[PDB]
Amino acid sequence: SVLFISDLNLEAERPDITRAFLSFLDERARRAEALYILGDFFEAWIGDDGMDAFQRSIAQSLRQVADGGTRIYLMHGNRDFLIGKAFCREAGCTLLPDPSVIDLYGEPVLLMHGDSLCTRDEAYMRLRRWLRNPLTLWVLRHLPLATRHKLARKLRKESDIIDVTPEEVPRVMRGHGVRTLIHGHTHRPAEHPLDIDGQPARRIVLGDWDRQGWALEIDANGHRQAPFPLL
Ligand SMILES: [Mn+2]
Repeated sequence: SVLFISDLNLEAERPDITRAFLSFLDERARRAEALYILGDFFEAWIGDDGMDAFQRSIAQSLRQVADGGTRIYLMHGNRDFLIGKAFCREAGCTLLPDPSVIDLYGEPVLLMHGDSLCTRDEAYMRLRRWLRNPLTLWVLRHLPLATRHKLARKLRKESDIIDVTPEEVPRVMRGHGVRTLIHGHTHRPAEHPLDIDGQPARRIVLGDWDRQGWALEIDANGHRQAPFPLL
């Protein structure tokens, strides 16, 4: 089977989420064929060169699972879009761009964090366009680490989750040639049927781990998303 998770927002001061995640790795990810993490895995990320003990311990826990043979794919979210190849190398995972189309038991399936669909938040979209400009990424990777912390504090202060724009879903799905989309970000776990030019399709939204854990599990026969307690 394959597992999909997102929006864990891992951080040292949330040891309940961490414990839930490491137990999920031991009891479920180890036995799966693949694990996909669709963004906002960490609550924030200043860059791989800023990793602390907590973040390194998470990489080491992923690496145990990858060494066991489970394929781990990590996609950026908006909170942790600076995660780099050095982190992924420690963790044994593959960085997946947003968007990516994967083959899922023979079906092409679109994966995204989801915030790119939330086009009605105009302010959010302006910030996102600045943050992902290649020139901004160039300058950020040339900023000293202490200055990146100063910027992160500034952005945190100068700033509830606006949901996806309905018409964007069929537009992007048709553009990638898929009838199944999986994303996170909106904190509204659900499966949405829809139409694409008269044809049925489906959008699956992953749950966030603030109050309970979540996982979507898929195999050739079916799929299910269900929560589980943090404690
Ligand atoms: Mn997000």
